[PDB]
Amino acid sequence: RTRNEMTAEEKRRAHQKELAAQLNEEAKRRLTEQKG
Amino acid sequence: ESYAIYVYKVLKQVHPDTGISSKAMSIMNSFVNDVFERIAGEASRLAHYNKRSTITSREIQTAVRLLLPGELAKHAVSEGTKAVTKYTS
Amino acid sequence: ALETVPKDLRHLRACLLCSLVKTIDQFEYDGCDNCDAYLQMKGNREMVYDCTSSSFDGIIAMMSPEDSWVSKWQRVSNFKPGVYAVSVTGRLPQGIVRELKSRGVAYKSRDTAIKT
Amino acid sequence: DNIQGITKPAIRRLARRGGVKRISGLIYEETRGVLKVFLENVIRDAVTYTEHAKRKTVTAMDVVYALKRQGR
Amino acid sequence: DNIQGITKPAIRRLARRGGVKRISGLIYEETRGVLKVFLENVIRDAVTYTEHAKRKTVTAMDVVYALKRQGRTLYGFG
Amino acid sequence: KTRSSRAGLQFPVGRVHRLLRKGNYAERVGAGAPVYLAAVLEYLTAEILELAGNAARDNKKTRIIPRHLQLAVRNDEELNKLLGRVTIAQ
Amino acid sequence: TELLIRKLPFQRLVREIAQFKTDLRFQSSAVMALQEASEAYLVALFEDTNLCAIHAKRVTIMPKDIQLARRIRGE
Amino acid sequence: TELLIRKLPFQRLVREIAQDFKTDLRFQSSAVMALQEASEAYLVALFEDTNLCAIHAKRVTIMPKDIQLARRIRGE
Ligand SMILES: [Zn+2]
Repeated sequence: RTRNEMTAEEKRRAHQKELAAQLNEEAKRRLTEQKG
Repeated sequence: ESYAIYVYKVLKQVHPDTGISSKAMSIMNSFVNDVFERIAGEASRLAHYNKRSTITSREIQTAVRLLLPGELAKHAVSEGTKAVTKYTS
Repeated sequence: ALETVPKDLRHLRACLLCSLVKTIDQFEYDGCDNCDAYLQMKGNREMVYDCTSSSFDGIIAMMSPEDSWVSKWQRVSNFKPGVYAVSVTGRLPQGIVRELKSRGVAYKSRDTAIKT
Repeated sequence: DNIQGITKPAIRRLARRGGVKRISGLIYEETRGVLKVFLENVIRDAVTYTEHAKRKTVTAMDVVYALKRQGR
Repeated sequence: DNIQGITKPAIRRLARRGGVKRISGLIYEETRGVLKVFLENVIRDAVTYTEHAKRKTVTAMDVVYALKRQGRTLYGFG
Repeated sequence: KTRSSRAGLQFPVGRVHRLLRKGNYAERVGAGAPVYLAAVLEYLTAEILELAGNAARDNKKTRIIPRHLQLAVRNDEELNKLLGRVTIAQ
Repeated sequence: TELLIRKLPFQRLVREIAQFKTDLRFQSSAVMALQEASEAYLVALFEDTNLCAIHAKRVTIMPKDIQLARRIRGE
Repeated sequence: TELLIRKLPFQRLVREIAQDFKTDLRFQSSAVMALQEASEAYLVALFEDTNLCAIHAKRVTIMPKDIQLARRIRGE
């Protein structure tokens, strides 16, 4: 009965999980390459 | 008293595999009472404007359309129409 | 009265309905006296600048409109005493002139002067 | 397009009636948008009241009810 | 008085949750005064409702009705 | 059978009618007015609970909580416009 | 009583924006009441704007003044 | 989540204002909690408005004049 409106937000969350994984990887890589 | 039993029934019907919290049930009851009061106050205003001595389905529909937003109001109006039809049936 | 007599000769306008010549300060504070309810000219300079117009000529010391050929000719016998003029060039907007007739106020052209 | 027809001199007159000693060049479009929003809300309320009353003509009474509902 | 009981750190924490980065010294007394006015109005309405219901003690329902009258509905305590 | 069962709704049509007549919102109340009001209340409650259960399944929980209710209310634009001036405990 | 907006443009705007339900007459008194309400509303908004401008220490009101007024008002 | 106002001072203030209004009164625990929640919400809303006023005034420090302008524009 409920409106029943869906949410691509789940696709957004998945895309954001991928972005967070890539972000952690790249941050670790750049900091290890820097090493002061 | 409160509408806790009815809220629990609706919850089991919409999501038969989930629960709720005590604060959540209280918030739902407060919401139910508030919506009831708002619609009743709007209906009383409309009846006093029309100089009527009985709140009718037309008054309730007008109150709902004045309170709730567009799409939500239309869906609620459809649900109420179906309900009153099944009742009069 | 002392409220309708112009105070300072500089900065002076005149109406188009009853042709009430006064000072800008008087028009802003008190406004049109002969026609106030059907004009709302009082309480702001905006309606003053909208209706009245500084394009007018002539000065007559009107003191007895009930008994005066100048008032009978100028059609100001039903107005209060004051300093009026003999010509006022202008015209009110359509929205301002239609409401006059709708409420029951006959709009006439006070510009008795001729053209060419 | 009548939102532009609303003479800017009219907005300036409405603003000049108190305190407003100086106005910018963008106030006109902003005031027009705000007036549009307010009119849309009031007219929606009045149209709801009229459809409830069944009449096909909005009335000053319906406008007053809409204003009271909005709390104006 | 107990109006001063409202701790300076409590007002600072309220302002932080709101979104204020730097507070002035004259803010705490003013916030206390505003809070006192609001509580006075709410208690006024609540005592009116209590006298209407002819009850000996103020209740969460009366407080909720007073808050509604003010224009700030509060769920949870219903 | 009960008017609730007659109308097929889940909210109490009888309690709604009694509350209306007790508040004295009007000298009388029709027969369709209370059924309609109960239906509107039930639809609103069903929508709120649906959004709350959706938020709960997203958060990975087995019981709805005020957090899920808040998330649902602030994610639905219409519910936000409806309960903007509403406050909740905790 | 006093009206600053021209009644004809105002009526045109009302009938153009009242397309939510096409074909609906508006009595003269209804349009007049709407115009009075709109004039009073814009008057209050400009007063709040002047307050925001005086606060900002600027004698000239700017769109951000009106924006802040409406934000604090809850429009 | 947690309460930002101290429960005991807030309760003492509530009792003080209640005695000022009418003596020999008693409030419920839930009533005092609801009052505290409503007061915290009201203060947070007021602080958000005051922060907007200060932002507009091109400042960082919030001022009692900002609070006054917020209350005025709100209409209290
Ligand atoms: Zn004149």
